[PDB]
Amino acid sequence: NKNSSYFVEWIPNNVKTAVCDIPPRGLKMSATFIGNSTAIQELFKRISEQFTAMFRRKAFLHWYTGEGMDEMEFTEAESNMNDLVSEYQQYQDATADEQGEFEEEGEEDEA
Amino acid sequence: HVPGGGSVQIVYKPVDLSKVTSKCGSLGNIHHKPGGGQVEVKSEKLDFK
Repeated sequence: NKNSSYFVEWIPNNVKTAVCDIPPRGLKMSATFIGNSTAIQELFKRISEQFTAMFRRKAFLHWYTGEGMDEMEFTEAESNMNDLVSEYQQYQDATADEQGEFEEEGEEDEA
Repeated sequence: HVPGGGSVQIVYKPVDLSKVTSKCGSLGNIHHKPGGGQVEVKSEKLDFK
């Protein structure tokens, strides 16, 4: 309730609990956190901007192609990457509120 | 006789960097690739027909 700005609005009741009888040695209680957030889009942006900085100029590539890769293999891994970082931004600022629908236009005559 | 030697030539030659040619991978580019698809295609408006 405190973090309504940081929970996705079309996903109700976001948390999976579990409550084990046995805490770790020495701790009277503990908990493991696990979060899946749109925020991780900053790991993927960071990798892919740093990747493009080596890649677009072809830095160190002879070490990989010299083992037997090709540029294509890089291209298939980049195509996945640009899709996966887009699949984050697709859900960023996505809503529970409904979007409209449209007709076609293109016709005119003298009167 | 006329003494004082004949003539001797110097060893000196002009210099150039020969318009030399190498490889460059970086020179073959000026533009970046367009982005991936940021748009949902799975969503449905749940109308009871």
